[PDB]
Order: sequence, then C-alpha cells, then structure tokens
Amino acid sequence: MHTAEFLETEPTEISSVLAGGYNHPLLRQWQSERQLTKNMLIFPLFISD
Amino acid sequence: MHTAEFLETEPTEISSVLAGGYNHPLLRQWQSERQLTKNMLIFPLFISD
Repeated sequence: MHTAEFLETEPTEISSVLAGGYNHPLLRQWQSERQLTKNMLIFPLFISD
Repeated sequence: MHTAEFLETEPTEISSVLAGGYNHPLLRQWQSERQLTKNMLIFPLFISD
C-alpha cells in the first residue's frame, strides 16, 4: 500500500520561526511599514471649459 | 545714525530652498515618515488580586 512517509528531522531552529509575528489580524497591521490614512489620497479632477 | 546694513548677495541657490515642502498644514503631515493611528497604541493595565 502506498503509505504516507515522514522524514527524520532535527529540532526546530528559532531562526526558521517567523509565524509568531503575523498570526493575529492586528499583527498584520503591526507588520506594515506605514498605514493608510485618508489624508494620503489625492483625488484627480478634469475641469471642462 | 546707526543704520540697517544689508550685504551684497548672489542669486538664490535652488538647493537652499526647502520651504516649498512644509509651508502648508497638510504638508506637515506629508513630511512625516509615518502617521499616528489608534491601532498603534498599547494601553498598560495593572491587575490586582
């Protein structure tokens, strides 16, 4: 029977674990370099004669 | 009479003029690396037994 194989692995290296920083919704905001504010938007206008 | 002296100056170098970037209130916000949002604040709490 084709069985599910599992390789022999070593203990987890701390340096591989990044998931501790983006597992919560608020963290996904915490991870951004800069947040989006309304006073960041420039609306274009096309004036006609 | 002590009079107000004024030295002989050359034409303005563009590279001296930075004022074009912070003369408006909204520009003072435009100049910040990152804006302050409410979801950036962590309120401390001291729980008692």
